[PDB]
Amino acid sequence: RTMSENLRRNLAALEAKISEAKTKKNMLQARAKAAKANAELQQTLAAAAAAAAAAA
Amino acid sequence: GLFDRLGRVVRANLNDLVSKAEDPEKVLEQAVIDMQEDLVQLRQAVARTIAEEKR
Amino acid sequence: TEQRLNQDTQEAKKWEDRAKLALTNGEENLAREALARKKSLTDTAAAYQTQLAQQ
Amino acid sequence: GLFDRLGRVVRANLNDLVSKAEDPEKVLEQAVIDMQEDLVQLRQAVARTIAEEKRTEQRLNQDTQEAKKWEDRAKLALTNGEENLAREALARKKSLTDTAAAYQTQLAQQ
Amino acid sequence: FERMENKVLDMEATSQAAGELAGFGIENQFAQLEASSGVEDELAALKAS
Repeated sequence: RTMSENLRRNLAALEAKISEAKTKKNMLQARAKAAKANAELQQTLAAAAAAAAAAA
Repeated sequence: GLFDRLGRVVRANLNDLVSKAEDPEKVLEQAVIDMQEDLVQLRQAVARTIAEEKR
Repeated sequence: TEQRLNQDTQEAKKWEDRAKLALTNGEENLAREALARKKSLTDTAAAYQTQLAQQ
Repeated sequence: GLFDRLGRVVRANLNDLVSKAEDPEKVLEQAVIDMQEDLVQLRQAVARTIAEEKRTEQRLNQDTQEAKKWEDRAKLALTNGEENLAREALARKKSLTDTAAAYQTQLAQQ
Repeated sequence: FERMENKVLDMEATSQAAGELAGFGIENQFAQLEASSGVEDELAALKAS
């Protein structure tokens, strides 16, 4: 019965850090998707706007 | 032994190339899926300790 | 070309009034934006004055 | 060898005839077009050196904030009277500050 | 988590990439110094009015 209090806390502490890792996963993946889009948009627009205007 | 160390290096080079081939973001969510079933294994064993305590 | 000169010079007066409005409203960043529009209109007005002098 | 030199002469005579066939004025503007894309290749590589420079600066910030974390663990060990754990934390702090000086040196070169 | 930390360094690298790309503007930047001082001079006159 003393062991089962210890196991019931260890089981709750394990799912608590699994739960934490899952919320972190969503936020980290979101930042990676956003950063991919920011780089492509900024570089593509700046290059095209300089290039077409100068040629014309 | 020397040939054990050399043997593990040729085997490790091929294994590391396969580890490079999969996307770390996909492998990280596979690791979370794997970690969720690891908690599924722990709850069955822990619950059986309650049954054994009651026995 | 004299009509374009009157169009761009009255547009510069309009932007100067927008700059005055921005300064009384404390929005100095919008006053600089309006002054940038005013400058391109006064610089093209000098080009049209030069074209009109030739004509 | 003699046949290598003779071989390159028969091949060079045909190649020189093809070089005569194109107009030097058209080939000179093709060379300027080619030279403009050569600058396009250089800017991509140079910009990636800026990204790599910033990556070593990120590692420097990671290892220096990790050293501050370990210093806080050392402070906790000292208030808890566990001086043996304070020395363990200081050993982690030292390897992080010594590698931070290596990254500072790398960043200075970059 | 370790492989995900390497992916976090892609965000750090992307931030420095935008900073290095912005650095191409430093020769032109003198125009921003004259523009900014000009707007503060007329704003000071507007505030004094």
